[PDB]
Amino acid sequence: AAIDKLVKASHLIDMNDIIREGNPTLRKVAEEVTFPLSEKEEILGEKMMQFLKHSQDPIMAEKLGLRGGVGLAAPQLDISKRIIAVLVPNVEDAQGNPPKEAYSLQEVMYNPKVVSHSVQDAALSDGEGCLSVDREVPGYVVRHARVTIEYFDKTGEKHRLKLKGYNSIVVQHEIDHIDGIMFYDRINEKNPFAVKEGLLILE
Ligand SMILES: [Zn+2]
Ligand SMILES: [Zn+2]
Ligand SMILES: [Zn+2]
Ligand SMILES: [Zn+2]
Ligand SMILES: [Zn+2]
Ligand SMILES: [Zn+2]
Ligand SMILES: [Zn+2]
Ligand SMILES: [Zn+2]
Ligand SMILES: [Zn+2]
Repeated sequence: AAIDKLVKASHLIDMNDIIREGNPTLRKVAEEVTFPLSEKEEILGEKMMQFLKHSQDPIMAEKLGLRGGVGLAAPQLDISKRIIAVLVPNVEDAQGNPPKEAYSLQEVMYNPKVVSHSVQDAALSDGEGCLSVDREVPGYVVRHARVTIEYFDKTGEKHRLKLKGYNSIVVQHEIDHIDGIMFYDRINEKNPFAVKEGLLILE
């Protein structure tokens, strides 16, 4: 099955393991994982983080044929399980110095969910995209500005975390995949660029 191919020790995830818009797996509600994790679930989560690290490394991305990315969900690999990975790098200053922290967010999350959020909405100014989608899709993807999430790590430890700004937007995009929701479902149907008053537009 797909899981067997992905967790082979020598196998690296690349664009060929990523399913396409139209595949029914992307519209299911993914199945909760149970703890303690199987070996396959543990390995999958590590290969997903490895994919993101490779995607962000100019050379490995070139070698493997990948573009830069900050989030991945197991449904996109044809695995209907509530596992996501997020990797959001901080940026160099104007003199070229590395940031104090390499990443503003770095996690493999099992069974994540939004437990509360702000009344205010937000959206990225430049819209969103998706590895499973090979269409230009314009518009503002309207999300919760701020969220409190819960999730479990690979050991089974529960975490509760508040997020805002770009990290909020990323985590929301990945949780949507495990609920069978696509980014363009949150784009206004008649004017993609419509702005209801009070929308926070992120730059
Ligand atoms: Zn592969
Ligand atoms: Zn169940
Ligand atoms: Zn391990
Ligand atoms: Zn590597
Ligand atoms: Zn609500
Ligand atoms: Zn996505
Ligand atoms: Zn919500
Ligand atoms: Zn709770
Ligand atoms: Zn639409």
